[PDB]
Amino acid sequence: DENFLLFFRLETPLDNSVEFMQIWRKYDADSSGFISAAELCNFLRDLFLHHKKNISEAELEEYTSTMMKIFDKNKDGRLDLNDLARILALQENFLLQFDASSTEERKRDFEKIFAHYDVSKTGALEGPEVDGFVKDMMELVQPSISGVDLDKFREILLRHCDVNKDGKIQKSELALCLGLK
Amino acid sequence: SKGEELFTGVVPILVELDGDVNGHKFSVSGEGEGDATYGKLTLKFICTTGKLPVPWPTLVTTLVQCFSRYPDHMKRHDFFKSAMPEGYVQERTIFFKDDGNYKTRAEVKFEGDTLVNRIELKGIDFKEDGNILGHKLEYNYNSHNVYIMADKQKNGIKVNFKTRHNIEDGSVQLADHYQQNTPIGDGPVLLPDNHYLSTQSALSKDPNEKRDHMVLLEFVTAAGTMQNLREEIKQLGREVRAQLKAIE
Ligand SMILES: C[As](C)(=O)[O-]
Ligand SMILES: [Ca+2]
Ligand SMILES: [Ca+2]
Ligand SMILES: [Ca+2]
Ligand SMILES: [Ca+2]
Repeated sequence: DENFLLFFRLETPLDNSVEFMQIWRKYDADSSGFISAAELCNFLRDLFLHHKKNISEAELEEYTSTMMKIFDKNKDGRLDLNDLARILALQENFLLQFDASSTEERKRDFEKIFAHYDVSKTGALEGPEVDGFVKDMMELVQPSISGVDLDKFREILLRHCDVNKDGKIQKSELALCLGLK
Repeated sequence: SKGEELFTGVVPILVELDGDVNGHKFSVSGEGEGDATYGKLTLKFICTTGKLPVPWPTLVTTLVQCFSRYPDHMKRHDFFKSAMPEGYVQERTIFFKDDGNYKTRAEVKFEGDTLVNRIELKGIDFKEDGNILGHKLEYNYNSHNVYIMADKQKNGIKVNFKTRHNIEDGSVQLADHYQQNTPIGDGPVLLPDNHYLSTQSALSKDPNEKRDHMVLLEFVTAAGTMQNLREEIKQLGREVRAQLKAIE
């Protein structure tokens, strides 16, 4: 058939926004809010060598160029958040899984939600755990977020729910600012 | 509920107003239909006595709030449809700041399959070249909320809101509405918790009508009442949204 397209077979979909934000935070090296061609090639170079398939850098440039042509919606040379969510095959917003008005059913759902975004099992949301939650939460109230806004968004969210002012969102803090027991 | 049952589909509407404002007598006949499922009202009004002595926007409020869309978790608060088909009395005093005042009494009831609004209006103390009798108001309407409170005393509801009517000047004429609603035919009605009605009105003209007239499109919806976790996640998101838009 065709060279390339290997990457889609290599791509297993992502269930969680936290892991998407880790990849996004990792390859936006200049913190510009978008993914350049140079940065995308860095991402593809690492993705391939973890699978130990081997690629001369000539066709790494070629496949990077092919991926920009396909997923750069407005041909500005920059992939934004949703341009990369397509690449990494991020699935439907996790928060859409949820009528429960009881006080104990809401605590049950809050546990499932906080468990989803606390990948680190520390009991507090930190780093790309905040971003993943912020992305899924903001896309319930407005069209979609820009990569430049998420540094603004995290700052705002912490000033809302960081009661002890330590820089991370403990379980109790997120429960309290959602209005829960 | 049977009252709530009467507004399932499209209901034809008839409106008849007979008014007395600073001596000038006039009458208005209104035809149209209402769709409560969407909180929609299309109506055409015609002055049968020739030229109208007051501007049309000053009559929109008086010229049938039973066609408001009540979100189904607010149906308990739908008072205007709980008084049907026997209907209710709507009494208003409308104070125009630095001008006169209308006092209206109206019966809104079902006469067959047609919803009917018959109104007597008395306007007094107006100023002959205030914005009302001088016809200085702009032909449009401004959306606003209509605040509803229960009145256990009179087995009805007290309602209060201010409308603002633009003038050519860029000025604004303030009208202070005070109104009470009481069942005509006695019976069990629903007295609601404090809430408001979001209403917007568009005013047009039929190109083929030479009589003084007003074509009216209206949308009314109930809100202001309150749950699950995602809605708490939503209002946390709306508050985050609000904060980001400030620092910009
Ligand atoms: C940005 As899209 C929802 O078309 O992948
Ligand atoms: Ca970048
Ligand atoms: Ca782009
Ligand atoms: Ca954690
Ligand atoms: Ca904290």
